[PDB]
Amino acid sequence: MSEKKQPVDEDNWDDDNVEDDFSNQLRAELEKHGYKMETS
Amino acid sequence: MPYFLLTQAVRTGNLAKFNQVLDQFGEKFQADGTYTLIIRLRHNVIKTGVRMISLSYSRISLADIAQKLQLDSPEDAEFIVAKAIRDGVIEASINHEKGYVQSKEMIDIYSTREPQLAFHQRISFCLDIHNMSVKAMRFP
Amino acid sequence: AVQKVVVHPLVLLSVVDHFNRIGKVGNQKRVVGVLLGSWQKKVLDVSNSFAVPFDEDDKDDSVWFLDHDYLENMYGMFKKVNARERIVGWYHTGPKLHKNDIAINELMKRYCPNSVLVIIDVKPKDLGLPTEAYISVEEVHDDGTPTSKTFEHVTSEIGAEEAEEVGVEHLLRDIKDTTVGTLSQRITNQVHGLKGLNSKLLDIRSYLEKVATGKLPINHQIIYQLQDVFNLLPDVSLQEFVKAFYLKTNDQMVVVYLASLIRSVVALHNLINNKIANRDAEKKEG
Amino acid sequence: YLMEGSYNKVFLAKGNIPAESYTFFIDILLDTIRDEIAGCIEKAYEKILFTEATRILFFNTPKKMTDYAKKRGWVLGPNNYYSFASQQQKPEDTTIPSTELAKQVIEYARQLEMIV
Amino acid sequence: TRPANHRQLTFEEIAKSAKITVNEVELLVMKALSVGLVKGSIDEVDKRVHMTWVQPRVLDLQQIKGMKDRLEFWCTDVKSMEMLVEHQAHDILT
Repeated sequence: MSEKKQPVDEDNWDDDNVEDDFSNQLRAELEKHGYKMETS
Repeated sequence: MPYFLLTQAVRTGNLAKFNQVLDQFGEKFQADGTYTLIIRLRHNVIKTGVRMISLSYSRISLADIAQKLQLDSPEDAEFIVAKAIRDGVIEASINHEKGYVQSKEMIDIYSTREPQLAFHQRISFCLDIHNMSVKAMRFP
Repeated sequence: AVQKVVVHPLVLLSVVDHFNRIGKVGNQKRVVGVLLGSWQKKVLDVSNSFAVPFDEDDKDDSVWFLDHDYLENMYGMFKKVNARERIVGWYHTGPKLHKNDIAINELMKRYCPNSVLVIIDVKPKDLGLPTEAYISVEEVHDDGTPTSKTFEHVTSEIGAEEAEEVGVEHLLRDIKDTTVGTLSQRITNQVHGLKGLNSKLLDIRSYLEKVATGKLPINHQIIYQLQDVFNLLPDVSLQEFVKAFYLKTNDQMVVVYLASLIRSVVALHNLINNKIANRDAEKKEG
Repeated sequence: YLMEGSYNKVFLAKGNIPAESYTFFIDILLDTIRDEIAGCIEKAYEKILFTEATRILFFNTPKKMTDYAKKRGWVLGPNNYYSFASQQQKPEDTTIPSTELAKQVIEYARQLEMIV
Repeated sequence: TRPANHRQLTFEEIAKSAKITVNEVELLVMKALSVGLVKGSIDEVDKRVHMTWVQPRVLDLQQIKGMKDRLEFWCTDVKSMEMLVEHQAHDILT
């Protein structure tokens, strides 16, 4: 404005929530998905 | 950035993930004076985990649920659910013999009550848009 | 047989104004005239009418007499000026018929095969749609008693064609017309509960009164049967009426959404075009 | 521990407090927790075994559980307990909410007439 | 006779009143279905009997008193709720 308080101090986002779920969980993932095969 | 990692670990159901962020990133929260939430948010993390597990599992064992949420003991497994029922978090009925926890899915009341409560805000807001448009329209 | 009747305001007025004729000379009783109807289908229609002098002695309280020659001449004049019009029955202003009115129909039944009698009300009071319509039939009875003639109710409605709507709507100059979509449905919404209540309340006071006084019969037969029919419906959930809830609300779902859909469009055209026509038109003037 | 809630974790922390002078306060904290055992156990649990509830009430065979057999009521069964009947009061609610369902629409239509 | 409805019956009730075998209660009730005094459908999986409608016959003095009480019960209720409907709609009419 700049008056008063402030001088004192589809889209891809909806799916980017789920991507954030993929970031902290199960990586992507390829390698682990391929490593779980020979474990048992 | 530190704050964003905070909410990132908050929406998750892992409790240890949440306790790490306060340790590493608390130094920034000191400056904001935002520690007032960090004590009371734990209640919301445990309530989130139990909500997930409630809808995502038909029947869950109270002893086996503690390992995933690092609940650590059998006794608090009854406590979280006790207050969950007390606050209306989960409608499941629990039997203590072993014990076990079973859950049921009830509906059909549903769109009776919830949409009309929203409509009360929707329509009132739309007629307010009409009043605010008439007000600025009558000036000429 | 006959289902419903249609009575125009013109002929109705023709009863009322004759009530002003005999009003000044008085005295007792009620206006009695012969009705002129028009029959184009099973639905009945009335256009005009003609009054007839009638007097009821009191001694002789069941004595009734009409003018037949005058009836012939006046109906002949109306048949002369209008070939379509003919007598469908008779009429009186009531307000409530008397037991003697059963034979009055039997007289003129030589003129018309089925003569429908129409009560009217000259002084509007209660309880709703005016006048009345009765048809003369014989339902016998399950008792085997000699045949009793009781008049049966025929639903009446006020109507018109073209020119008769003109004067009627023109002379009022009182209340808004109609107006459909806003004040036509809500006012009648309260009319539904109000006219439902007072009808039910006067008649339900009658039901409690009939067993104390008015016996016999009264009750029986017609009373108890319809009584159980009234006890046929409680009428609510359980069960499925519970399930009509969310689909009624769900019928409101799309309606609220369409509402809010066009509400923003109204604000769109109005605010956009007006704010432009406000500041951009004022800046050129000053 | 009160968002957990506790109950038991607080009972482990209530043994060791420096404190000081918190004795007079932790007795009040005691009673105000113990009635919450009774309030928060049901609704809603199907049943709980005898000695299992005796593990939370502590003592040995207290008269507090007899006073709870009065206050709750609720049920007292042999070597067990019951939430009957049933879970409780069985809300439907059938035609009771249809009154306010009509009532809400009354003033809702009024808001439609205020536009008009 | 039952205040009901709650109009659903049971095979044991007809088996006790009619003192007949369960296999004959079929033609029993179905005869009345053909006559038309009652339209109630029969549950033959649980042998239960579900009555519908009713056949009114005569009346009793006690039944007239119960009648006018249950009857006026209707007018008081509908008048009280109707006046609420006009209560909220009174100020917007004038």
